[PDB]
This record gives sequence, structure tokens and C-alpha cells, in this order.
Amino acid sequence: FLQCLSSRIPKSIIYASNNPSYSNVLDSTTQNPRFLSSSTRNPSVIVTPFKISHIQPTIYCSKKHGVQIRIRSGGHDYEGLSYQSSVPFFILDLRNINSIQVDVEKKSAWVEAGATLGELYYSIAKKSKTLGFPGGLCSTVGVGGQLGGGGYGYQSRTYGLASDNIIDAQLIDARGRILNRKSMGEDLFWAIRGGGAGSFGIVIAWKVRLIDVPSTVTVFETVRMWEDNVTKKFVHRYQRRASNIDKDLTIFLGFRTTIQIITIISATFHGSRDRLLPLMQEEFPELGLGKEDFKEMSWVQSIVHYNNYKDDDPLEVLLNKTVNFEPNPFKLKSDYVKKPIPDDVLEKLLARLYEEDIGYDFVEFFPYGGKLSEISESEIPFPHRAGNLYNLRYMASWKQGENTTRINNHLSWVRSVYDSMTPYVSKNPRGAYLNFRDLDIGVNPNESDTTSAYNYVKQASVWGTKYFKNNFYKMVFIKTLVDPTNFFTYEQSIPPILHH
Ligand SMILES: *Cc1cc2c(nc3c(=O)[nH]c(=O)nc-3n2C[C@H](O)[C@H](O)[C@H](O)COP(=O)(O)OP(=O)(O)OC[C@H]2O[C@@H](n3cnc4c(N)ncnc43)[C@H](O)[C@@H]2O)c(*)c1C
Ligand SMILES: *[C@@H]1O[C@H](CO)[C@@H](O)[C@H](O)[C@H]1NC(C)=O
Repeated sequence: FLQCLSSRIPKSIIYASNNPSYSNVLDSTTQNPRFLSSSTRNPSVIVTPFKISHIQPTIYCSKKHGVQIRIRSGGHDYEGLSYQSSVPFFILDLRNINSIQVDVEKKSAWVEAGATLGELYYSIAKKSKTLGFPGGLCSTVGVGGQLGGGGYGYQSRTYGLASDNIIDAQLIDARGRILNRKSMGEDLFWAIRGGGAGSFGIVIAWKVRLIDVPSTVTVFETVRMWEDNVTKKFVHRYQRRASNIDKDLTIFLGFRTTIQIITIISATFHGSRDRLLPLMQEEFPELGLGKEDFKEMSWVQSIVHYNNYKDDDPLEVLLNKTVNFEPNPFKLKSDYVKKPIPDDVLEKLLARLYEEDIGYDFVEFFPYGGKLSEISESEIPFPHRAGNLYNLRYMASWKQGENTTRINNHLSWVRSVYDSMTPYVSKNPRGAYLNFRDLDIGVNPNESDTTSAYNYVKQASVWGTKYFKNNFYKMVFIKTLVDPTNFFTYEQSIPPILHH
């Protein structure tokens, strides 16, 4: 494999195990610290192209020598699939493929896969205070992965997901052909906008629609005690109102221990605080929030704020490539909720936070509705639309270095929490969020360990219909057309219809 690469691409973009910088390049975007001790995080080579023509030979060498491709842009995949495999593999790391072209007059931008959300937001904000992009929250996330999987954040109720706002793309397929929207066709251009683009090809660049944002947005955040009847009433009404209120207001909810359970309420309102005050006093008067609890800022300042930087920090903090906190290993799972959880079941859920160490486990609510209930189930592969109140996320975290038995304890905790919620969350299929990737919901069999093509597809649909509902089956046909030999494979790759 390595011989084939070195006779075809410059040595300067090739990092093998023997290279002293291999470990830095590997670790630099291993973004879930849980996998820093994974035995499957051992690519034989990391390739870091700096121009497009570097990529086609890596496809050729990968096919000819049986070395599986793992595509990494931001490396934020929550299961670390961009840098692990149980078969011999290499990482095509697109960090240097990162140019951004912003057209303020046409309200559009071309963004290469290795650019981060922070770099995109930075480039927009340097040119206009009133344009934005609803890309998601984390400034270090790569657009290469994010825009292929949905991409949710404080703007999604107002403007849609990141994948709801894509108008062209450049993609390299398994034959090494570099295609745009016109030459890839509408089916494949549909599939990559939220279907997990790495099942179909290597996205080189996305063309996005820029959104009009108000020159003033308003944020607020407060921490309350859960053992407080006003907090409980607010949360009771939150379940019923968060997805139905004014689409300009998005409110997140989080719970952790600190010994009591605290409730974190955080929000962004796409408007001034004079507009926000009557809305909050009509929807949640029990919060008692005054004029001075709302802080006005620009759209990009609100992104800086919610990435744990100072409100008045220079925009350059958006260009940093690692999070502004030291991260703990973690395992998250998520569910979709269509009916309010009963009061006493919510109490039983939150009490499970007492079972592990203080402040290390979390339950979080991300509301749907708004624009997300206006878009059909099949507009793009992302299917989680009207009828969903919120996505409910469960997470356990621990410190780097805990022994195996304690990690298993943490994994078992969050899995049992998930199992306990089966009666109260979506079913048939039990929905799951691709960008909250969870291997526990099902993985592919080894294609050689199936008994038929139908068998391969049906097994894969276990996880497939959870992420995509029946968009999964349209994606199976598209996969069959554009990658019939299954060059792009991994634990949750869309399967082709195998010929024999
Ligand atoms: C670490 C982190 C992740 C976050 C954060 N906040 C999020 C939020 O507010 N909303 C979300 O919806 N997701 C959030 N995430 C998760 C990540 O945004 C998603 O998990 C993305 O999928 C990660 O994208 P990226 O940064 O590129 O990480 P990768 O591992 O490189 O990509 C994930 C996935 O996509 C494939 N892939 C990447 N690049 C390509 C290209 N060019 N072509 C095809 N396929 C590609 C990878 O193989 C992998 O499977 C907040 C934080 C702190
Ligand atoms: C982010 O960029 C700013 C500007 O240089 C810098 O002050 C800050 O330390 C950076 N954040 C990091 C290194 O996490």
C-alpha cells in the first residue's frame, strides 16, 4: 500500500507509523478522548492532500491493496469512525483542503471539506454582519462531516439544518471521478445532504445558501435547582411549548448533578431583547427573567459565546482547531420524543444521574418544530421532522485513565438509561440522529457473512431506518449505482444491492 502511494503522491503528504509526526497528526483530530487508547485507532498511513489531484491515486492504491479508506475532515464523529477500523485501513485527512469563497451579493459560499464551522462563520462575519449559515454549534467541527449528516444548532428551528441549506457540491466517487451537482445527478446530490456522504464518495466542497440574520440576536442562560416546583413546572411546560413557540426562539435544556440536580436553560432568540421580553413573560412567566437577564449581541458573537469564549473575544477564537476546554471521554445516545414524558417518569429518569459521580452524566433536550416541522420526511435523507418535540440526548463521561471495569460501568449506565426510556420515545423505527452517531443501534455484517443481497440490506436497515426512515431504501439503490463494488465501507455504510 505504502509503496503504491509513494510512487504516485508527494512524500510530504504521507504519514506512516514510522514518521515522527504521525502521532501528532493522528491525535490532533481524535476529538472524542475515549478513543485515545483504542486498539483500532491504528491507521497504517495518514494522507493529508493539499490539492485535489492527490486524492485519485489514494483511491487506486486503496482498492488494489485492500486497505480500507476512512475519511476525516474535522474528526468529530462521536464514535470516531473517521480514524478507527477493525480491518487494515488508512485515513484520508482533508484538513488542508480548506478554502472558503464567500459571495455576499449572491448570498452563497463554497466551503471545502477541511474547513471548520468556525472558519466558515469567521469568513462570513468578516464580510457581513447580517449574513449567517445554520451550520451547528461547535466551532471546531468539520463541514466535510457535518453537512453530510444534518447539522443541528440554535438556528435550526429558524432556518433548517445545515443540510437543508446546500445548493451544490463537488464529490469524488469510487471511480475517481470529480462530480458536481449536475454530473452527479439529483439522486446522489440528495443522498449526500444528510445521508452520511462517506457512504457514497469524498465530498471536496459544499456550496451553501447563506441566511439573513438580524443584526441583533439575544441570548440568555440560567441555572435552577431541579428540586424546585417552579423549575418542575417550567420543564413541564417546556416539553409542550419548546417545539411550538415562535420559531425565532430556541431553548436548550440540560441536567447534571452538582448533592442535587441542577437545570441549565440556555437560549438564542433571533431578535432584540425588547421583542423577547413579552414572549418570555407570556410563555414562561414562572422563570421571572428580567430585562437584564437577556444579553444582546451579533449573530457571530452569539456563536463565540456558546463556544465557551468571552463575549467580547476577538473573532479569531473561531479559528482555533481544538475545543476551549479539556475534554473528558464520553459515550452518548439519543432518542426522539413525540409525546411529553410523564412527570413521574421524568423524575425517575433524572434520578439516575445520582448513580454515577457528580457532574459526569447528562440529560439534554434539543427542541424540534419550527422550520423542522415544515420540511417533509424525504426532502433530504434526514427524516426527523414534524411530530417530534425534541431530541433527547443521554451522556456519560469519565476521566482519561479509568480502568476497564469502570468504563464498562459508565457504558452500561447510559445504555440502561436508554433501555429504560423505550416505552416513552419513538418506535418502529426508534429514531436516532446520524450526527449523534451510535453504533449500539446496529452495525453492518461483514458483507461476506451474509446469505443474500436482501439479507445484507435487511440487517443494515436495523440502523438504517432509525437514522433515515425509508429514505434508507432509496439510498440503497443510489449506493448500488454509484459504488457497486462497495469501496466506501464501514460499520454503518449504506450497503449496495450485491450482484452475487
Ligand atoms: C466534537 C463535537 C461534535 C459535535 C458538536 N456539536 C454538534 C452540534 O451542535 N450538532 C450536531 O449535529 N453535531 C455536533 N457534533 C457532531 C459533529 O458535528 C458530527 O458528528 C459530524 O459528523 C462531524 O463532522 P466532522 O467534523 O467532519 O468529523 P468527521 O469525523 O471528519 O466526519 C464525521 C463523519 O463524516 C465522514 N466524512 C467527513 N468528511 C467527509 C468527506 N469530505 N466526505 C465524505 N465523508 C466525510 C467521516 O468519515 C465520518 O463518518 C460539538 C463538538 C465539540
Ligand atoms: C483562540 O484564538 C485566540 C486569538 O489568538 C486566542 O487568544 C485563544 O487562546 C485561542 N483559543 C485556544 C488556543 O484554545
